[PDB]
Amino acid sequence: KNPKSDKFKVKRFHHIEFWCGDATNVARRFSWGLGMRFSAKSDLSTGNMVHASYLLTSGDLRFLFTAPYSPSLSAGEIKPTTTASIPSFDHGSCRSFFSSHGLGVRAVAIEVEDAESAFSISVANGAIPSSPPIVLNEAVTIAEVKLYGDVVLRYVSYKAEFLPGFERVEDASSFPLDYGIRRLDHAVGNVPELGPALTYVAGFTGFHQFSGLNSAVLASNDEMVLLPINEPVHGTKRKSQIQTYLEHNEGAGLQHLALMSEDIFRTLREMRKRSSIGGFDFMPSPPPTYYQNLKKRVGDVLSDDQIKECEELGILVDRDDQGTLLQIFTKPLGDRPTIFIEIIQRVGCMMYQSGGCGGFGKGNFSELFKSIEEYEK
Amino acid sequence: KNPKSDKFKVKRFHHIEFWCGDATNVARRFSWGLGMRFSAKSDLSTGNMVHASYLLTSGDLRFLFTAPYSPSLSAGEIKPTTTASIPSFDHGSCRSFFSSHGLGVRAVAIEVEDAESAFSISVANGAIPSSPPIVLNEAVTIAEVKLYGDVVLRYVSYKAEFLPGFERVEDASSFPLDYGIRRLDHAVGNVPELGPALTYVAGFTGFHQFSGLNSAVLASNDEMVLLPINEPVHGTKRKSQIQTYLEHNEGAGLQHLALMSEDIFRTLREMRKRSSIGGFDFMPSPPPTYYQNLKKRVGDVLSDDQIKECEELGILVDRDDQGTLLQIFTKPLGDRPTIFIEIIQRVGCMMYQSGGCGGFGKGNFSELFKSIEEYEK
Ligand SMILES: CC(C)=CCN1C(=O)CSc2ccc(C(=O)C3=C(O)CCCC3=O)cc21
Ligand SMILES: CC(C)=CCN1C(=O)CSc2ccc(C(=O)C3=C(O)CCCC3=O)cc21
Ligand SMILES: [Co+2]
Ligand SMILES: [Co+2]
Repeated sequence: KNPKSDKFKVKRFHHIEFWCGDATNVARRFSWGLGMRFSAKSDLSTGNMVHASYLLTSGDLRFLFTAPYSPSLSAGEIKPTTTASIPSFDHGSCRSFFSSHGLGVRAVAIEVEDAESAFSISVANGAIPSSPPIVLNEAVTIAEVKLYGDVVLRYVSYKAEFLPGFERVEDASSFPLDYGIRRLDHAVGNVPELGPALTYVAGFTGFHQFSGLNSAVLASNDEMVLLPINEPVHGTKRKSQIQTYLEHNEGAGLQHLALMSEDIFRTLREMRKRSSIGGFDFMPSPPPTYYQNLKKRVGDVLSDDQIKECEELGILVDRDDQGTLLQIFTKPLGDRPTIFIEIIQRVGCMMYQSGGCGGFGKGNFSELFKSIEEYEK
Repeated sequence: KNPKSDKFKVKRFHHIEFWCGDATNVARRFSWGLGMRFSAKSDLSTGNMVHASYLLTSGDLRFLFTAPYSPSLSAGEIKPTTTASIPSFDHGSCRSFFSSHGLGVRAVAIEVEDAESAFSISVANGAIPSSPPIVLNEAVTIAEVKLYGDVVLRYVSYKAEFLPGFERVEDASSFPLDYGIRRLDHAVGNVPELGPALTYVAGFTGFHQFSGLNSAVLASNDEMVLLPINEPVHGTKRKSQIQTYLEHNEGAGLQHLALMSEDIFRTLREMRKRSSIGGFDFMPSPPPTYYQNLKKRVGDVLSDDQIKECEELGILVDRDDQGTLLQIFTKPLGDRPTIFIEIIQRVGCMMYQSGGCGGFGKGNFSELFKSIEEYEK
């Protein structure tokens, strides 16, 4: 049952904004390691005395990296006169956020028909306001509400590139890197209690519901905005990875971004080539027993040679009644064992492909326990 | 005149420690962009609950990158029980430092015969103490005094790899990157007033003295520890780049690290190939007039083909009475227009090569003004 109960018209994931200590170095690392392109900037060179913000792009995926300058550069300004390109920015909030959680996602940003209506409707249905609707250069409206922890859901709407006050970087400083990543598939939040977190977000949005954790997934009408949310399952054998997150993150926050790749084989080859020269490390591979068993589960979908490629790259494979999902997980993206990244590609549900085709991999919890189980042998 | 008036036995530059928001991402960026090797770590995986520290190595050059974890991980510890591998570390100091100056150098570290004697003698000659002498695992003594701003001069001495509590990373996570950089040549500080800064550092060390600034250089007995210090020259046409530093840095701090390369041509080729894919940008090239004139200044030293290579890479060339210096400068290393890096190679003063052979490039201020001067033409 898809009740399509959204309370305002949501379109797509628009961007993810990281709050940094130093935006430059995270942006350069992420660019090289994910093959994302340096496409826009707002900083000193464009007259922003408040924050440094650098946008990376791959396909439809937009990663924004932001850090505060010294307040002494903008102590004279007031909000009416600000040189900030992003009006919700605040030195104190950014410094507090970062020193509390370390590097991670401040904003999950979705495009909507009308940011102002979306904010108003959201607040009227219980959303905590974070930044009111502000209109940028008669062209873009942006507003923010609290999602979970210090992560805000940012609404973005356009009259008719990224934001006013941002510049395009010309092709010379912009190396056309591309490892095949094309859009944001879903963003996952870790929370102390699932129940209330769900009730809060589905309450103001209208989104419907799509070892060591329970998890539910909230989705927009066409199910292209997918927001899973985890809670820890306490008391079990191995410590819950969700609780580990909450302890190292200092509370709730975004756990991982799933990035869709048009060719997860090329993406993972390119990313793995670069792991140890500035890129991202991947999580430990599953035992070969997992790939032996892959023929039984997915034989009618991937050839032996394709499945062979999966085991070279450590790619995981799940499937449900509608479709089949390929996935792999990076090790943490920075100092703390908190936020990480998933690479996914989905096979099926063709009509365009329906969002979430094949699920999110919960079968792979089971397939991995049993995987080692025989591997031990 | 070299009075060799050091007050304690100094050996070599030992390492440079960056204080980060996120040590991982700076360390990965610096590794790829400078071709430095991931050689040691102290962090959660080695039982440090206090800070994350990652050591990069190229030749004798050691870059250390450190960031604080959440205090909630070590709130139970006290200094006697600390899991920190670096005893001078302090969450509050690191967070304060970084939120004040942004990414930059916390510690210029030199090896000495006896860190404790060096600290004691230094304090008795006016040094401000920052961290007392602490002995690590009956093997290493480390102590810190204030150098300028929030930059400390760290003394390091060994009974007989980097530090106790650090692990070597095994060759698999350690890609043997190498672009030819071999040791730290000098570290330069920007200060509001040169006079008092000089008097303070030469006072406690015994080091002797070797447009828009005045600058003097302090040096150890064998002149292998070189510590230049700049002050702004106010009132001139173009704004002083030193004052710009002080305003964006929130006061005094380290301006640049000069890294000696055994083959500055290979280094700069490798670095430039990577500028726009995660590496470092370089400062604007000088006009060809500069390279036309190079034959007149340095014709008896570099061939036409070698000089040709210089103009491909934007390498600058200076020389004094003793030797000849090749140099180039990176754009800032992070968000703020503060700290940058110089690549140098020195020709001459062979006896081993004497430190500082050929100077530091002050002639190149003159050669560049006159360079454009005709270039404009
Ligand atoms: C990297 C770490 C520490 C854990 C991640 N992880 C694995 O390591 C191997 S199995 C695995 C299977 C699925 C997922 C996943 O993406 C998902 C959730 O689990 C909740 C529902 C929504 C959702 O998106 C993550 C997995
Ligand atoms: C990148 C920026 C903004 C300025 C740097 N710079 C140039 O840009 C071109 S000329 C130039 C020549 C020499 C030096 C230098 O290294 C030096 C000092 O100046 C003081 C004495 C000690 C010392 O080490 C730096 C230069
Ligand atoms: Co997922
Ligand atoms: Co220099």
